[PDB]
Amino acid sequence: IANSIDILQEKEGHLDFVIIPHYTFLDYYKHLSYNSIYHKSSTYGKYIAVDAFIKKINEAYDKVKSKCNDIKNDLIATIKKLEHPYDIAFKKMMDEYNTKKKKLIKCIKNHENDFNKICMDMKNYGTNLFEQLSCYNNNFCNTNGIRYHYDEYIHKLILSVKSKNLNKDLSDMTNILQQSELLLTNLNKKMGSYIYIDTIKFIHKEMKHIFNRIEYHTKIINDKTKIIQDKIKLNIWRTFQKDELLKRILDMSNEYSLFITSDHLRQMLYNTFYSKEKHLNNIFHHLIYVLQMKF
Amino acid sequence: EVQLVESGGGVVQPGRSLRLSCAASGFAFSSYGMHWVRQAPGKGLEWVALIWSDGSNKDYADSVKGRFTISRDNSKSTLSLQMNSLRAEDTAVYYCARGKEEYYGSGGSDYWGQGTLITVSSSDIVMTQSPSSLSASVGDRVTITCRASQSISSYLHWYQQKPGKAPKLLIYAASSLQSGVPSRFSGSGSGTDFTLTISSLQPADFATYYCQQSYSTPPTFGGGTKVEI
Repeated sequence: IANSIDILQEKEGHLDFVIIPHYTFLDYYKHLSYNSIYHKSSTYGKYIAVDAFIKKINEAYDKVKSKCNDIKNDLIATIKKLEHPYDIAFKKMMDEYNTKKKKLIKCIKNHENDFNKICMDMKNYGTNLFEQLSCYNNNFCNTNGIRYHYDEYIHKLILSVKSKNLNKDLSDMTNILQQSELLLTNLNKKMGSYIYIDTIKFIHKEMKHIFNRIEYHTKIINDKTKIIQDKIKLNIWRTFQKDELLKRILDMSNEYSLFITSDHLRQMLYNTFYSKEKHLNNIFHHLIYVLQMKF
Repeated sequence: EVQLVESGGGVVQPGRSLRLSCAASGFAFSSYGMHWVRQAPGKGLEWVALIWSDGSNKDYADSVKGRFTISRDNSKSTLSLQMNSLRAEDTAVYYCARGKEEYYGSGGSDYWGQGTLITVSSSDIVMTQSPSSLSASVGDRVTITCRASQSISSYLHWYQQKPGKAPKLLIYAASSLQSGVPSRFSGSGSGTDFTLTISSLQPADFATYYCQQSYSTPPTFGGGTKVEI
């Protein structure tokens, strides 16, 4: 359902949506599909078919995505008229935006039933893999699936986030939005109404949202970083009862899938944020050009 | 400072219901798993139920299954136990204790509440504590033994239940001294056999003493070791 859909324009000519509870739902079974095959070395040979099934699923889900493409291209088209209002009083094509934006969310909820069929196929596949899990005695279950899988598929993702300063990344994006406001203040003052002073206001505000979506996803990134790093130490280098092992691997597939969601989206949002920052620079220069001319 | 004040206890006609609650103060409640452990009259420590820090997972003792229900409200910092279908076996002092380890409440119990009394008006690992009763004089090196029915690797913790007061943790990993516990107390062991060593018994009469495994699902306790001076 809506309120949980993210818009992404990493490129100038690119726009894609993402249903956050779907990417997390799919990522969750992506983990316990792997955790349930690396548990005992007798079963690693299944990765080829597991990778193969995730590909089949990611294709069926994106066939459903490509149905709304027609409405997508309308909005990509609407934006470009606002981006560079070259060849065009303003709220005329500006309102055409909000309605085509909302016609596409309406389009997704149309196939919301079609997305669930692809989702449960990931759960049904994930389940029949994790249920077949067995130990030699059920009293001493080995944390070898958990150990390998984290070190390989997850550890890298954690390491990268530790290296960067996701708080200076935010603190820098803010300085960009604040100086744009100060200069757009000086420009709307110096000349008054002009269609491009309204495109600067549009993008500036549009970028203010992408920042708030970034500020929020890095907060989940910060929390799931300490938790996954803390929790992991208690689920490896030991043996559990089988009913406790299955429990601990689900708690993991949860921390993972929620961390992976907020990391994957934060990158595309940073991508979109700085993609809109470029457009905002072109306009800014064109205005400075227009202004000095009058003098 | 920490505090787990419990409430909700009293006399109950057999077969009815009663709700028990716990008031958490002094720590990040949201990060800790909680446990309810009872002590029937004169008998030892029987674990009732546990819940994870996020309240997602929660497990019970075999006897109370289908009757009791644990829950927590992280905002108010509240833990509760809804006891239904009360049998005469549920007569006990009910302790609300905090798990040592975050999220899972594994590896023992940091702090304990005083406990609230319930009076009804009518597989799992087995710990075998060696000396049931023991009478020494001041200064004696004292030793108690705990035998586990299954190899539990260093997941052994020792507790000190003074006369009519909430248990207190002394050793967490098989040999790990809790800060504030004097030098004297020491533990050792692995797999199946573990032992606690009170060198130089000090005058604080140490009352009864219980061990606890935390490797498998129901964290089993041994019977006690009453220590007289």
